[PDB]
Amino acid sequence: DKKIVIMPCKCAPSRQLVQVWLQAK
Amino acid sequence: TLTRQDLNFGQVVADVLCEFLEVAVHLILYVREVYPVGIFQARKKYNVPVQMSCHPELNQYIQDTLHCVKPLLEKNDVEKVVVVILDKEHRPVEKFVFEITQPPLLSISSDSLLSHVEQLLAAFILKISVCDDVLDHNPPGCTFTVLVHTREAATRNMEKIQVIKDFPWILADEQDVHMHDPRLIPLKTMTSDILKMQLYVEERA
Repeated sequence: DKKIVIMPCKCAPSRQLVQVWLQAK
Repeated sequence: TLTRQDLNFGQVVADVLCEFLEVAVHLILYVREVYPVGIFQARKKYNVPVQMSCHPELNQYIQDTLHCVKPLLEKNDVEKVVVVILDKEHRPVEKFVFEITQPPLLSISSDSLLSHVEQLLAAFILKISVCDDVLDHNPPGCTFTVLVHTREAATRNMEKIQVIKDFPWILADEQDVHMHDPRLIPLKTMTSDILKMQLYVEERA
């Protein structure tokens, strides 16, 4: 008997987004 | 008789678990290299080392997610909180499963969570900190998401989109829920008076 399993519709920030932030300082 | 409702109606355990899950998620993201190492700074929690992101939007995303999980824990509507690692094709590669049980009656004979919270939770953190030595290597470019397995019985007359605390959530699809007969790697299990929690990893076979 299945239960509701949910996830956010929105992604976490991408790896590249975070890479740009880090490289910028 | 001591009951789950006696601890502020489930709020104590929900607050302790969301504090823990935040730290555990950050540490997973570090050790599995979901994000570049440079964003993580060394801190302490539960008197043990932890690695926490300083990226504002990542941080806020994780807090926002847990903001939505908190009421579900308070209503005793959570069986699992899962950190799902997805490859560049968006397929699950690995899952960190936090299996949570909150019985209505406190277990009498078990250790007090609240008197021993640091030691008890630290154990999980230490296992995560060294888990790279038992797991396979993820392919390059993975991302993460969070799946919450509820206690609510499903009922096919149901809207995919579910809004919680103003954030849209979705019923999880086959592309995430399904792994091809995964390998299960146990990390840590705890049974305390208030809370039973198991952490294990599912790895794609």
